[PDB]
Amino acid sequence: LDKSKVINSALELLNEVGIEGLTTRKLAQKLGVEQPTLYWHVKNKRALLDALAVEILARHKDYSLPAAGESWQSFLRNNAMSFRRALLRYRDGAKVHLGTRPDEKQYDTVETQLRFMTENGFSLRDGLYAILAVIHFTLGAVLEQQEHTAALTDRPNLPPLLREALQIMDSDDGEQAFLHGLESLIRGFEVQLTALL
Amino acid sequence: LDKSKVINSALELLNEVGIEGLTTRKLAQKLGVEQPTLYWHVKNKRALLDALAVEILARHKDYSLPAAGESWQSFLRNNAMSFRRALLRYRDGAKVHLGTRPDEKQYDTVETQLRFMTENGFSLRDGLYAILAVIHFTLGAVLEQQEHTAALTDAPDENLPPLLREALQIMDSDDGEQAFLHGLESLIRGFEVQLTALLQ
Ligand SMILES: Cc1c2c(c(O)c3c(O)cccc13)C(=O)[C@]1(O)C(=O)C(C(N)=O)=C(O)C[C@@H]1C2
Ligand SMILES: Cc1c2c(c(O)c3c(O)cccc13)C(=O)[C@]1(O)C(=O)C(C(N)=O)=C(O)C[C@@H]1C2
Ligand SMILES: [Mg+2]
Ligand SMILES: [Mg+2]
Repeated sequence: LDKSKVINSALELLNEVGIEGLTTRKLAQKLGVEQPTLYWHVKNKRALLDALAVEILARHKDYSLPAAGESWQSFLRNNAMSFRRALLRYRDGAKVHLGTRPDEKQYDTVETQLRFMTENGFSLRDGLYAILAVIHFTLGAVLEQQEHTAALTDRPNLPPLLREALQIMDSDDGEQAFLHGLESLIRGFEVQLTALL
Repeated sequence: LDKSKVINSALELLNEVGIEGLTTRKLAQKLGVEQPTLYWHVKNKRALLDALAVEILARHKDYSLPAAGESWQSFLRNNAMSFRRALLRYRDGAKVHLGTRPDEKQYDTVETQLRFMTENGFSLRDGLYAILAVIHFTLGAVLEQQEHTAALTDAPDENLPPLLREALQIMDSDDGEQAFLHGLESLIRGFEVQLTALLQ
């Protein structure tokens, strides 16, 4: 009857109806309380969504900080893949994350990641841009995957390249395509960092 | 009614009520026709969104094919920039695009795009993965842009640590375009290194 139990109902509802159907009204029903009483703990849908994003990563993003000795390349790769896996746990998990900014509970992690970059030859700006590029790529890759599978519920002799392309994409959940683009980002950051020197 | 009529009012309604608010019931109302009349044009919201996605690129994605003698680098950069502009045109445009596949009317262009990549020494697979990476990154950047601004009215926390404070300062300084162009160019430089790694 608090803030934490809103969150655990709201995760269940999200999986059931998705982000669109996750309303203040519907969550109150599922909890069996009035709408203003959810407010004491989860103000509105934005605050609720913000809380859900944080909880999803807290539970299911099991890599955030570099290990002793770890390259920034490896740090970026593991962070991106872990974030992807976490977004994929819940339905519309990536939609939930869109437009959120770091929460008070994540500040020390995020700061350590930013510091790490600056310690590995990046300017704060460039270290940040690299991280945001990895985050944006992961968000779009997952949101495309998540939405395409959803859309097959409703949607019903090809050119040789496109036919081959489609077979390649349908081979898995997008993972190999993801890992390729992720490495390309990393390889590009490396070139840029070497360039500057 | 006919196709352009349905499409023009759908796009207008998208700007009015956004993707969540958009319903075939409200489009029929707006068009002044009964439900089954529209049904035979758009069977549901998923069909409507598909039709909108295609139309938005048809009208506002001004670049798709490379000029004679244009580099693959430039081709990728130009497709992304143009894709982003088309997505920025209408409310929730990046959300409308999500999940779709190329339409039969886009097949000829896509095949030409894939072949061009193979003509520059990409395997079909790696050319595909390059194009998808640029698309995905562009969607995510745009969606993050369209969504953070959206939630603006829903004071900077005094407990913000310094790199994070400054980082958030850096991000707000513009509409996301600087970060987007840096990310796009990182992708392109990485494709280059990879293509060179193999083609050596
Ligand atoms: C480093 C940084 C990240 C994120 C940001 O939003 C940032 C931002 O808005 C400004 C400056 C830096 C940011 C994330 O959203 C992120 O997904 C995140 O929060 C967590 C995490 N909580 O573990 C990550 O591990 C990766 C990402 C790091
Ligand atoms: C090659 C390919 C593209 C796209 C896809 O969605 C694909 C997909 O979902 C599966 C397999 C291949 C895809 C696009 O969305 C894209 O933005 C597009 O359609 C157009 C375009 N219409 O001009 C492009 O110019 C580039 C992109 C090509
Ligand atoms: Mg984020
Ligand atoms: Mg697409």
